[PDB]
Amino acid sequence: SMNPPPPETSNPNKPKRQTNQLQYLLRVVLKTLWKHQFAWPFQQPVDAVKLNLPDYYKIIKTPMDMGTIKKRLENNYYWNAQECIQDFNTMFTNCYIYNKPGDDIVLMAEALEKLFLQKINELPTEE
Ligand SMILES: CCN1C(=O)c2cccc3c(S(=O)(=O)N4CCC[C@H](N)C4)ccc1c23
Repeated sequence: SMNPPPPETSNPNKPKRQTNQLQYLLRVVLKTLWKHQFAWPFQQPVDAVKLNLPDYYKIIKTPMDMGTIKKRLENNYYWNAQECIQDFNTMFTNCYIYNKPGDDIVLMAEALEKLFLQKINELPTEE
């Protein structure tokens, strides 16, 4: 078995911006979700070897996780909040693709995604 390289968290040639909305996504949205009792499976890339999910990266070709998102935010990786929101949506969608309704992991994602949508319903003003 073999895990792939994890998603990049630094890229000097990518254009970057420190937006009020991006700061909010790190200080409030990510840090709040991070402390949820159901966040731990999402705090790092899937270790398919450890978890004995040898088919995970046969199915999931755009992996994402909150640890990667947290690093990108702290390293000022994004140009705008929509880029970061899209990473969150990739993380949730990957879980719904690989797993099935009713699985414990899907219940955890469903709960986190509802909280996620509550927190981003209102972002601070692009002053
Ligand atoms: C979110 C990424 N991701 C998956 O797609 C996925 C599929 C099956 C298990 C599993 C685990 S686990 O084995 O540690 N465990 C966590 C909580 C209780 C669940 N029954 C499974 C951690 C993170 C995972 C998975």
